[PDB]
Amino acid sequence: MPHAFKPGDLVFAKMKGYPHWPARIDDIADGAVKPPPNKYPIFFFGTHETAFLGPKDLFPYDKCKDKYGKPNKRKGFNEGLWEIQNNPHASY
Repeated sequence: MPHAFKPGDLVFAKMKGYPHWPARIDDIADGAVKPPPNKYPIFFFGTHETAFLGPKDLFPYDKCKDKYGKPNKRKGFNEGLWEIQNNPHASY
């Protein structure tokens, strides 16, 4: 059975106006800004932007990569596809 999301989990994350995007649940560094309640810091591969999202917008990477893990014209998407497959836990 599924668990709650945790830092390091790999997802496709959905934001309005954007395709489902390769991302991870980030950790929160000591002294860094915390997200609102029931939100997670989502690091977007390729663009390297962070947003605060709830689970409604988070799709598991392994289960959903066949649907969402295809090249896309948006800037940074294909770099992000490379990152999530080849070094998703690196420092960016």
